[PDB]
Amino acid sequence: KALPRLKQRYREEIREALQQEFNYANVMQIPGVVKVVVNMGVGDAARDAKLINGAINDLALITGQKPEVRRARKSIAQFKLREGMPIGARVTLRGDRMWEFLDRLISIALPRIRDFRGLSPKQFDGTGNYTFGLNEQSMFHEIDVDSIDRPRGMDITVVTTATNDAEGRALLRALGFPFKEN
Amino acid sequence: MKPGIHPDYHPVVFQDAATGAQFLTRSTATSTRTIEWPTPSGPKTYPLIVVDVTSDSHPFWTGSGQVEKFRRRYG
Amino acid sequence: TANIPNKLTANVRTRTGKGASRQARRDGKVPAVLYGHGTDPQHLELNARDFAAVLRSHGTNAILTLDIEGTEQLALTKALDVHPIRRNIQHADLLVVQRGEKVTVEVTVLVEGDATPGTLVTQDANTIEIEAEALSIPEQLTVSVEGVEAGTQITAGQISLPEGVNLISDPELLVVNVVEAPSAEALEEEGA
Amino acid sequence: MLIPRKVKHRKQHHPEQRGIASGGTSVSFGDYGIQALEHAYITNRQIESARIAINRHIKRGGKVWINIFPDRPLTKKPAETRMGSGKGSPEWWVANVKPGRVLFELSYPDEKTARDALTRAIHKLPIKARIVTREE
Amino acid sequence: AHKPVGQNISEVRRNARLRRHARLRKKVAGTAEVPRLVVNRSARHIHVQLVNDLNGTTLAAASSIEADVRAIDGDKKAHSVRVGQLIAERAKAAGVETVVFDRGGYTYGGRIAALADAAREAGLKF
Amino acid sequence: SSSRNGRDSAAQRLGVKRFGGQVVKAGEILVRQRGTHFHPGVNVGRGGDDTLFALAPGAVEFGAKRGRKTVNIVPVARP
RNA sequence: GUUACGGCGGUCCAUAGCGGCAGGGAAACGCCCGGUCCCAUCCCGAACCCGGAAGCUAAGCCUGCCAGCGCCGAUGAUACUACCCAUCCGGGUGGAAAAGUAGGACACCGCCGAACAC
Repeated sequence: KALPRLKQRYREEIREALQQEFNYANVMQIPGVVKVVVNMGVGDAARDAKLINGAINDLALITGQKPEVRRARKSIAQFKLREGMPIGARVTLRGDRMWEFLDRLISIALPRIRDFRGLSPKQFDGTGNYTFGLNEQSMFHEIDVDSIDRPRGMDITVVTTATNDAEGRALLRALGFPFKEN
Repeated sequence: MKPGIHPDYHPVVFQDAATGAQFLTRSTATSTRTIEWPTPSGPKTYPLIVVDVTSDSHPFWTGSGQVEKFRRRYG
Repeated sequence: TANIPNKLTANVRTRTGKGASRQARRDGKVPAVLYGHGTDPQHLELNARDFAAVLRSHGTNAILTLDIEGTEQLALTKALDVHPIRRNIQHADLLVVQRGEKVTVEVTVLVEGDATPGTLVTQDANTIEIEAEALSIPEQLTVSVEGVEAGTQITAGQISLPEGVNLISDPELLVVNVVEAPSAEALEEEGA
Repeated sequence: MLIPRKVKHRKQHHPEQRGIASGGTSVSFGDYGIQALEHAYITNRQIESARIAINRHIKRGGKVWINIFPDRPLTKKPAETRMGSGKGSPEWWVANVKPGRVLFELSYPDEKTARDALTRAIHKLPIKARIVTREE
Repeated sequence: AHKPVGQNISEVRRNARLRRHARLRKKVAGTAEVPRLVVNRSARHIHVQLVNDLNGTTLAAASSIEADVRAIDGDKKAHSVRVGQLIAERAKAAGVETVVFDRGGYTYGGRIAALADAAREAGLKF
Repeated sequence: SSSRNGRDSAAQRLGVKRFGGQVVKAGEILVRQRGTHFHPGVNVGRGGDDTLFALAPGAVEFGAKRGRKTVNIVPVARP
């Protein structure tokens, strides 16, 4: 007994508009976002093993779920990197929590970037999966932006059952990502 | 989701402090990260969060040398 | 293409084995095999002088009008089995042929070439794969190289054909490469 | 000079000199070739001598292919040493050459000069050999 | 001229099931006096067999499709329970008391486990 | 002036020991081997060192089971 | 018995695979709706698990087509070889490859269950 904003919108308008654009036979062919992905590469694992915990705490406060700590399966010593050194955190988002996260991101933070002209239409890949990146976490009001001791940027990537970049960009437009309309 | 608890999950009302085009919806943002004023926008009552800036208050895609001047300025 | 399919007396074999075959080669015959969609593999002995006359005359792929057991038959030479040193002909496969069939073939080009002075030719390939009719296989794909200059990669899809003959080797091939000609000082820096 | 840049095993048995050729019994890339008749081990220096013999007999332009490469070493051991006490070090590199095999291929227009050149390169080698045209 | 990209989870789930079922099958055996109890599940209904892997033959059978088993009203679990009852009766008619239990590439628990536990209760030795 | 080579390891007597057709008792050793060149089939068991042995008497059949050479044992006919 | 059905298996395991084309959804195989209950994520009801049948055969799957990517593959000859003859060379009786060729092949078989029927 509840509905998020973007999901109600998705089931109302966007499916209709893509149908009226691309004319699929079955509606099962309709594109739909599955999951959302978050990652943070600490990179100074061999110099600060504590920024890892810092990033864990930030993403906790940001996404409302305890992250995963991705280990280094290979040992490349030109970076000090050794088998099992924690280099980064990672979180998966699916469902109502995902739609809420996109609502927050599109409505609070991305309208808080400094001189946001536009996210490119060219972060796609093969079929329409949008892989962008943030330099700082100085933007989410979710975050306690008084306590941060360093910039700890991140990298986001958005995956969809779309089959090509045209359908991907069209769907993400209907959903309200500020592309550079070109 | 599972024990080894995550942050807590409660609703939120993001009150548009720009032009009054507010938002309100379930979230994982709560004791964790919420503001006072439990304002019911709906059949129930739940926390509120002043929204210093947003979309409809952030000019962008979704929101809104010269020689002919030189010798305009230089007469 | 008014071919005269050469005629040859062939007799079926009594004994099929290495000893018999060597005795045959020694006597002055050549063993041979016949098959196809005949689906009755016949084992023959031809006569080597006559066979060599036939080949030297009409190229290697050269239809035959055989005489087996008094009965006559029609065949094509699909494959030869040659010795390296002596350069005899040890054995010969023969594909039966009805008239009007499409069988794939592999013939030889002929570089009729007189070039510019600053020019040299390089024949990257001799053999090109073709489908044609039974009685209508060529002997020599004549390719002409005159008036041309340095690099002119004669592709395979540039040769002139008969009417009703098709190229089946890919048209990517360098049949010829017209190299910029060497220097007497370039001949010192090749293979050292 | 011809040598490999590295071999995995730098002390090998002596190659065999038994049997006839399986490949290289057919001229490939030129017009006028050389064909062996015997069994022999042909080294680096021989082939250098031969290619130089050919290039100093055509002298301008016309190409030479070497279908052989000395990729099998042999081991001398230092002088006046009683037998035993190991296996000597590689010093010169051979290619085995079975009868029927083709070594060289020329591409020069006139058969006169070409046949003569190949003969001068034959007289720089330990084997009886003969000259080949690409024809049947 | 619309065209897809790759694997659907139906294919994934299917071939993973076959993968782990023929993993498990290494240890399970078959015989006419100790046959294998295979189960083949779907979301809606369920099927089971008694198998002799010496000849790849079959001795019993049951499923939740038969109207007499649909005459249950209760949960999926209760359908499964009555199925276990029927197969116990049928097996012990055709002359099999002891068996093994192949979970067929599925996890133990829920409908599978309630089936098997009903069968253990109603007499089969496993 | 030394040959630093010269070592070697004594044998282990590996390979097949009971070929096709023969009569074998129980617990008898068909093959000794390092890896599972030959795998078990029916009425056959594996060891620690990937040796094979018989679990039931009978006679041999080196057959394949999905590309892998197996070893089996079949019932002798009782006299 | 039977159809473009499902499931469990087998072949000394690609003759069975990959890719392209068309085509099917009665009961079933499915995908899908949602996390109330068992149960679960090194975070995520994504997976596993649970409760149902709004929707679609789009995909999976099954059916036919394409010998194209791969595979299979002979006869005969050759290499090699056992034995014997033979003053070096070479040869005879028997055995017999690899490659290549002709070709084959868009699998076959068994059991139970359904649906269908006398």
